[PDB]
Order: sequence, then C-alpha cells, then structure tokens
Amino acid sequence: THLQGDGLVVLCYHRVLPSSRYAISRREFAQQLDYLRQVGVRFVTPQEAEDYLAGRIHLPGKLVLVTFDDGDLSVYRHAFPVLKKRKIPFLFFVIAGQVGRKWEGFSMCSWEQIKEMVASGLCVVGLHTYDLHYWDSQAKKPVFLLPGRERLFAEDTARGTACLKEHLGLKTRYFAYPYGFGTPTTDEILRTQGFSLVFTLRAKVNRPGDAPFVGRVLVTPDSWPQVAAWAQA
Ligand SMILES: [Cl-]
Ligand SMILES: [Zn+2]
Repeated sequence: THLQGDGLVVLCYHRVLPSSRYAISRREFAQQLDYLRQVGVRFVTPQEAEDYLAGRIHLPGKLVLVTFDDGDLSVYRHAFPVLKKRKIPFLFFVIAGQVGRKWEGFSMCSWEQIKEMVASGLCVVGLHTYDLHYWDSQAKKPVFLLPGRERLFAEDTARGTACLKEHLGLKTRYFAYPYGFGTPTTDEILRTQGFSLVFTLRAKVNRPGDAPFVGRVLVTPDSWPQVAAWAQA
C-alpha cells in the first residue's frame, strides 16, 4: 500500500463487525472516517469520482471514496448509521444473486434494506457479479477467470445488471471484481455492457484520466496506517 500526493483514494471495506475476519469494528470504522475528515480529506460521491477520474469535472486536492463489497448485513446494521450521521456517501458493490440470503455464513442485506440506504441519497449500488463470487483453489484463480468462461461471465453480468435495474430502477454504472482483478477479456465484456468504472484492489492514488479503471485500498490493520499517513501528509 504505497500512497503519495493529491488525488483519489478509494477504500474497500467488507464487514463492520466485532469478531469476524475481514471486519472492522463500528468504533474503529467511525474513528477512521472521523480522522480522515479531521485532517482535511474530502469525501466524494460515486458520480463525483467518475467525473473526476474521467477528468470531465476538474480536480483538486485529496479525495476519498468509501466502498463496500459483497452485501453483508453489517453494512446496513452498523456501517450505514455511522455514514448517515456523517453524511458520507458510499458505493455498495453487491452480489446481486446473494442479496436477502445467508452467504458463506453471514446474513446479507435484504432488498428492502438496500433500498432504504439508496433512498437516503448516500448509497449507490454497484455490481459484484450476480453469483460468480467463487474461488477455484486448484487453478488458483476466480471461477470467472477460468478458461472458456467468458460466456458465463457475460451472462452473469447481464443478469446482475438486469436484477439491479428491476429492484432499484437504475442503470448500473459501476462494477467491482471479486478477489480484485480481471483480464482484458472481462474488461471488454464490462465495457460493452455499459459500465463506466471498473474497480480493482490495486492500492494506488487514482488520478484524472485513469477511467474506467479504479484502484482500491483494501482496509486492514496494516493498510490503514498508510492511508492515514497519506491523508495527514
Ligand atoms: Cl450484522
Ligand atoms: Zn467480494
């Protein structure tokens, strides 16, 4: 996690929970947001981020976009009140086919709960596949990057966008790769299906002219000092 200079850093959170893996505590989460704001970081909307990275609106200074991956209930139960009380926008990348279910041991937000967050004007929902968030340990890569799977990826993506449109009544501009990475083949499928931004877990400071690709910092105990130092600097 190497971060220097003015530009857009995009944070990737998953769960806001007290005892789980890939989770940050409610208290710690709020303290992180507070610290960033305290030292002068500007929190940006997904639309602002797109116009910034596309250099279509113009700059300046130190920018941050908050994002969450998967659809965990804790985003509604614990993250959302923190965000709402601070009026901080965020992008929620959901596994559209796992919404309203238990997924890998965790309750997911329901559609009612996602809708309520969208209604606040703070939450924009993106797609995190429909139901292709699976890892192949034999091949050491995600199922959607396995050979001969480009068709399956295209169909899943189209299903995901259709599903979000049906529930939220909105075209889906934003996509996040499960496990953080794609190929030129999958990038192109996303482009032709109308996505304006494609988010990865490449930890970098994003600058105007980087669109459509956005590097995100996965927030961990080890990566936070780097973001905080970058912010304070
Ligand atoms: Cl929860
Ligand atoms: Zn994920």
